[PDB]
Amino acid sequence: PWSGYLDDVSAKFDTGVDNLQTQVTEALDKLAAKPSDPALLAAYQSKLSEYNLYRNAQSNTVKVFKDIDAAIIQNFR
Amino acid sequence: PWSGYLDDVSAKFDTGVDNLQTQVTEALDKLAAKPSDPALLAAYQSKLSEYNLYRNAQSNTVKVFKDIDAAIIQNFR
Amino acid sequence: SGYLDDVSAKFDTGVDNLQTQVTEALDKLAAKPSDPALLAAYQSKLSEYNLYRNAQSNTVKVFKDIDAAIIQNFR
Amino acid sequence: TPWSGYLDDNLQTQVTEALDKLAAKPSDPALLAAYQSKLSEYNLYRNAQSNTVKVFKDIDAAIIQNFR
Amino acid sequence: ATPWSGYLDDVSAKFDTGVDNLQTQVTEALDKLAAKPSDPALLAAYQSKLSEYNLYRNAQSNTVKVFKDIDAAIIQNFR
Amino acid sequence: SGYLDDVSAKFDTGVDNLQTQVTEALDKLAAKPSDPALLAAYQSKLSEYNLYRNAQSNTVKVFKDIDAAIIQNFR
Amino acid sequence: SGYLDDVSAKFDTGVDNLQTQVTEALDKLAAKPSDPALLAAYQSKLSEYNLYRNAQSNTVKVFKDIDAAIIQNFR
Amino acid sequence: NLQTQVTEALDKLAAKPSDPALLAAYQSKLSEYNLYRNAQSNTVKVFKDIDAAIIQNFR
Amino acid sequence: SGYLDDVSAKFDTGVDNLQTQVTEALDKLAAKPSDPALLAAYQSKLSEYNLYRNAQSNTVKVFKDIDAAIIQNFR
Amino acid sequence: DNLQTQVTEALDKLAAKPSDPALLAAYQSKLSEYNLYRNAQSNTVKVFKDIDAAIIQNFR
Amino acid sequence: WSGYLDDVSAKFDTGVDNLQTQVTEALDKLAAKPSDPALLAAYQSKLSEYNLYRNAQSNTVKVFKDIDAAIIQNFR
Amino acid sequence: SGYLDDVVDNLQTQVTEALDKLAAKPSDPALLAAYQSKLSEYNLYRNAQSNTVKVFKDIDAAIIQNFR
Amino acid sequence: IGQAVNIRSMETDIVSLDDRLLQAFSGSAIATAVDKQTITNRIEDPNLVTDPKELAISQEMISDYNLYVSMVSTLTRKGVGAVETLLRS
Amino acid sequence: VIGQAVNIRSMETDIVSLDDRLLQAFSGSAIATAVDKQTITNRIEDPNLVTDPKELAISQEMISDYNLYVSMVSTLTRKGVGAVETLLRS
Amino acid sequence: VIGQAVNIRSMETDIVSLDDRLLQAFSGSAIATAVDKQTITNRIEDPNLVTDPKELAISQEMISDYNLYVSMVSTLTRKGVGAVETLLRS
Amino acid sequence: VIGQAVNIRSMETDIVSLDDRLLQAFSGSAIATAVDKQTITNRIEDPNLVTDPKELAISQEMISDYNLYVSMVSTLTRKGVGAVETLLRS
Amino acid sequence: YVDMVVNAATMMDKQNDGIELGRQKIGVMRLNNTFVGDRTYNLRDQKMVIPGIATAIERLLQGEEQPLGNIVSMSLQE
Amino acid sequence: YVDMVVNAATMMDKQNDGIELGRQKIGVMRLNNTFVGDRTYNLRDQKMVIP
Repeated sequence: PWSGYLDDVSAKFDTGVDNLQTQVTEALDKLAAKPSDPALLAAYQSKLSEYNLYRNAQSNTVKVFKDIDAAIIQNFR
Repeated sequence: PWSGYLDDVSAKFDTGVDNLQTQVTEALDKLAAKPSDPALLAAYQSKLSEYNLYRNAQSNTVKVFKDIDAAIIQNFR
Repeated sequence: SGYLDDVSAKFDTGVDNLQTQVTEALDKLAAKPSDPALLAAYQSKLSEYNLYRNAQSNTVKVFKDIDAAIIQNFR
Repeated sequence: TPWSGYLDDNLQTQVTEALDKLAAKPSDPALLAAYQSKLSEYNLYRNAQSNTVKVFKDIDAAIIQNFR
Repeated sequence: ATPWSGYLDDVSAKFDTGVDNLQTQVTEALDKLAAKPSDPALLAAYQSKLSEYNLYRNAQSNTVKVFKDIDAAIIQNFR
Repeated sequence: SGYLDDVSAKFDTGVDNLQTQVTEALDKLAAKPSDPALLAAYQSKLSEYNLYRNAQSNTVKVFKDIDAAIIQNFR
Repeated sequence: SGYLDDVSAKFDTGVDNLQTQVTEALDKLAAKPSDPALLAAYQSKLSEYNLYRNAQSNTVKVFKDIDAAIIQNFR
Repeated sequence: NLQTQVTEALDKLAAKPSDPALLAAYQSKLSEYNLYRNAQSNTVKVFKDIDAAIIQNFR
Repeated sequence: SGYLDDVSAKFDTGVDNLQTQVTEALDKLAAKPSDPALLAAYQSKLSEYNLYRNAQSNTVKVFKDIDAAIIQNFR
Repeated sequence: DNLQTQVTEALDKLAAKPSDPALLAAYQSKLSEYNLYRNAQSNTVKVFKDIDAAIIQNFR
Repeated sequence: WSGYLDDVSAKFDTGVDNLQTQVTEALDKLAAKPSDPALLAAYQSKLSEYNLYRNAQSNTVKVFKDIDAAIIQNFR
Repeated sequence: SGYLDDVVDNLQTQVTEALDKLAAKPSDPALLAAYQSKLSEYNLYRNAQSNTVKVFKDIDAAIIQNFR
Repeated sequence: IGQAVNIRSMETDIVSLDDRLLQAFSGSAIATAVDKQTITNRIEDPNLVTDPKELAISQEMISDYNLYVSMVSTLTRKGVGAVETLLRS
Repeated sequence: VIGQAVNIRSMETDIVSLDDRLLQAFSGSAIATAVDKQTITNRIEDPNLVTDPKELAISQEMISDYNLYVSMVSTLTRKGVGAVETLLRS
Repeated sequence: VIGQAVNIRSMETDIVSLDDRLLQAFSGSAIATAVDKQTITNRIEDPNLVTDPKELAISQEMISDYNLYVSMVSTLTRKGVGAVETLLRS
Repeated sequence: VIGQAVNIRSMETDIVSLDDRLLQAFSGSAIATAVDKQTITNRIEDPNLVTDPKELAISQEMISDYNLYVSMVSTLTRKGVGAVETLLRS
Repeated sequence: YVDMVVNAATMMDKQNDGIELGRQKIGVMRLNNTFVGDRTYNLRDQKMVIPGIATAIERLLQGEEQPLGNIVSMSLQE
Repeated sequence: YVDMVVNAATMMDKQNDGIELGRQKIGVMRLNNTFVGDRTYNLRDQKMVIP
């Protein structure tokens, strides 16, 4: 078991949004029972949007460091 | 059977609304026998509109999770 | 068959039956294009088929690159 | 090769494991986010290695060719 | 203590030469694809086979090249 | 004519009538641009033609690389 | 030590604090991934980093090749 | 020879650069021509290096 | 003169008027940006011009490479 | 020195308006031709004087 | 006191008389009122023109360094 | 140097100065574009010098060997 | 496909030294002449210069030719090099 | 780790002539070499070995070691005969 | 700055034979080299060092310095041997 | 094609002694060499010929043939002079 | 005798790479006590599925690498 | 004797890589006190599921 650096960059986001990963599935499990409640719709719109942004920013950030590292390693020649 | 994450997020709504998928048909075939009874009309209105919201919210949720996945898979390359 | 064929076949073995399910659902829908319950199922199945093929292709490409970059160094 | 008489693999398994988890449910965002990182690190590792092994070959060859 | 000599399969390789499976399969897969260029199940297969054929052919060429440079460098060392 | 011409012509013969089907269906559509039957018929043909041309060109490209990489090692 | 480390260091004494700032901005953003005020700052800092590291590495490569040429002409 | 075939494919293309059928034909012709020229030049060089090496050997 | 100039000029003579068909169709459109027949006319001319220039450049590039690879073997 | 002059003319016209595609298209060609010319000349000069040096080394 | 690749860069820098300042000016004006379409339309042109200027300059100096290095290699 | 012992400025200075200025702000296009051409001209100068020194020494070695 | 082989080619007894030369020289000059010809007409044929399975063969043929001529040259030079030292000394 | 052997005892020098020790050294070297060349060739053809990143990283080392070994032997033998030329011809 | 040490008066009232001067030079060089090769290999193996820009930028300098040092020692040695050959060789 | 001429009849001479056979072989080679060198120089500076693949493919051969021919004449001349020197020294 | 034996045997072994042993066979098996196909029971509240033997077995074996043996409730050729 | 033993041993080993013996077996296990499948129950305002 060996954590690299990219793993740490990712985990920074996971340990940032401490509970959002549960809140999304719990708000879904509320809503699916009674889809017509405005309070529940208003809640789930928010938590879903947040979860989208979080996963997107995480993946872009990992890609940029992957591209810096490769560009350095190509100069070892 | 085999079932992906999206299939799961879909089935959550099915198993959420226990019986509505039947009730809209039984209310319909009661009403069709006697279109002029207020007590049948007033029920059918609420059941049909609940079924409507149900299908819409299900389809939009599956669409959003698809697009989060496609966004991540675009970065493997 | 090499190692790429094996990587490729891992996806095809991981999804038990999707290639069949998607076709069947298509045939059920084509008979009755207007039943919401036939329609919602097909939406999900087709959506998953899409992702499966995309991931499968991008992975093979990455492994190819790692190999060609090694083989450049033999000489 | 050892200098005669002188006193004085996990990443591969980790990538294999993550691939096997992902292949079972290609639509899980958490399995995707994990695999992306494992594959990126493995790629960088293999490249840095093979470049270094060439650099040492070419130094030994230059030494021999200097006296040859 | 010394490592073992090994033992030599002198006859086998030179007459093991013969039509490779790999080229045969590449040409067969291409002929299947060209019949229906839009089937994803066939495209997925051909991507993989063509890739493997690319790697194999390069690895082989670079190896022949290395083995013959050694011999040219020996002869040029003695003349 | 070399080997690359052969690889191209395998696609040309693999699709029998597509080029003329496309040319035809376009002229039927252009005669009555507002008929849904003709529109539906045309979309599929043009899509097929697009994929055909792309696959053909990418394959010729790959083979050129394998050949140039071998020829480089004659020296 | 050496001159190529002197060249490498002439960058790191040039960008006083960037190496810290980037990680600090990352921690803030990770705390609230959806604040546009944070996002806008991180984009800048990350770009300035990417450029600094590329310019450094290519310069070290060039001075290495100048010295490797001279040490061959010693012969 | 190949020289003329390539020259003529070019002349037909430049008449209508937007025709896919012409483009596909040209890609193929220009590719084969490129490979031919390279292979020829490398072989010529190899034979001349051998010839020179013999003289350098007895010199 | 030179040979790459002949290759490049062969396109210019292949398309007789295009370099100033574009400039004229632009001058016409700029007078009445909202006329759909003018918009539809301009779209095709500008597309044609785009392709013309791309093909012209890439061909000169390929011929350059073939010449440089031959001249490399004079030594 | 004709092909030396042509390239410096082309460069001035281009530098006057770096975004004009007709000028760019012309300059690409002129620069490529000049680039091949220089290499060919230098390589043959080298060959011609390596032959003289090998003659002298033969009797030396 | 300078070489010939500086003469070649300076032919661009004196060729596009003023663009180098015009860009900064345009940005100073747009920053004050981002929602103005006339300013936006002007800035798009200046920024694109500047992007091409810099690319053409750098690729030309690269090519002349490749010619020179090849001639020097033959001094052997 | 500040020193003369009784009995303009060169590319070596100009490069060191342009690198020094650049390293203060690695992301300014004017400075980058000013530095590319100085690093290129310094690379060319420093190759051409060494190659010709090498030619003059091989000439003198051949003379001494010819009279051995 | 049109192929021929000459079978009864060589005599294996002990034989005068003068003719072992002629027979070696002639057999070698023949082999190299035909080898070189086949190389060149493999390059001129468009169906062979563009097939990746054929190019891999031409690469081997070229290299084998290079090595064979390098070795015949080297050993002949050392052969006359022996005689000239024994005689001068 | 699949199959391995080693030779534990070397024969006493008191019973072996000077030229036997040479024949015996030469033969052993010539065989270990032909066996390495063959091994590499076979690795390049097994499609599993030629397309797996793990296995290629091994093939690259094997070919670099073969190259250095043969360059070493071919250099030291040339120095060895050059000594004999220097003493006898001179 | 870590563990610095310097010898003083190295030649002030004692002088080594050339026989020993060569031997000390050889030993002090050979061990430094072998330790630098191990350091590089270890910096490549550790997953946390091959994935961080700060650590890669350090490793590029180590590889560059190793390559330049070994090339300079080899060239000077060859050139110095040549002079003794030109002296002794009749 | 345009403005082209050929000399039909060569002038002729008697050849009666080894002296004249030698001067004749010398003069025959000198001129062929000068002509070849000039031809190549022109082919390197007509811009229709420097930049066309078909013409470059020819110039390559002309350069090679020149190199080989002059190297042969040099070698055989030096061998002949060395044989004379060896016999007279002996 | 030794040379002939070694050569002959090596060629026999190589040529037998063109022969094939693994001819497939087809068994047709009628079920006596149950329906072959899978079934779905649309409970008024829930849809529930009972898979068929074919589905169950395929899902069980899918992706296996090793042989089977000992189903429970010359040597070179074998 | 030694040269024969060492060679035959090494070759037998290399050949045995082709032999495979870890063959799988199948066992059917009936349940006597519980249902095989997953079960779902509705609570006050949410579902409960037992695997």
